[PDB]
Amino acid sequence: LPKSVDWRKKGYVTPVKNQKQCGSAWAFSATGALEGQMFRKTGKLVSLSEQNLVDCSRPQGNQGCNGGFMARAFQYVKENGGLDSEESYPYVAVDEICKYRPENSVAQDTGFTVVAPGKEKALMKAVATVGPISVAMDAGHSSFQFYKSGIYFEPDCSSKNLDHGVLVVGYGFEGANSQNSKYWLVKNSWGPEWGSNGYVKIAKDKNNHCGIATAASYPNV
Ligand SMILES: [Cl-]
Ligand SMILES: [Cl-]
Ligand SMILES: [Cl-]
Ligand SMILES: [Cl-]
Ligand code: NA
Repeated sequence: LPKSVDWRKKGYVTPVKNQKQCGSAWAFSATGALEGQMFRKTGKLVSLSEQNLVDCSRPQGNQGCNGGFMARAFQYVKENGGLDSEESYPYVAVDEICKYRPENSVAQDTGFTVVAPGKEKALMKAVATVGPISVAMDAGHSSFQFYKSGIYFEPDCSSKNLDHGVLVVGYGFEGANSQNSKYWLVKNSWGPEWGSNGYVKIAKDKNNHCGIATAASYPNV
């Protein structure tokens, strides 16, 4: 596999978004993975609608602003036949009436692929060969809230009890040796002001730190 990957440098990733006071990170993680796969298929980068997922995917087991899961969002897009653009179905950060319009759909998927749980090497292969990957993580720490630079490593992090969905856009390493001081490049949904332009470097191959490889998946387009 490549020594490093960064799908932002290839046009696969939209500018950083902000979920605000709504527990919809699972929806931003799912739209980020679908934006990359639609870009790989068509060559067009189009921002997708988190609000469409928040308002319409309760039957699949999501709970809008009270939480949800990326696989359930990809299941909804498959059963639904489509997903509207961010432009046509804007984000308001509260649970609202489902206003899905097929004529405004700009994306589709046939289901999703799961990365084997807990396998950082399996996540590395998916990121190198597919594009950005949806992942769950333990983000419940002040050290994450105030992250700004460096490789994030928190002793209090759990690899099994997770509470936040994010998007792995690549991986890399510090220095000249590609085999040490490794990190995952992660896009968050707390706005560009959070973290480093809305991103964080999370320690890689340090025993599945913060659970990044515990529940990873991507849509099949
Ligand atoms: Cl459940
Ligand atoms: Cl999931
Ligand atoms: Cl840094
Ligand atoms: Cl940057
Ligand atoms: Na920084």
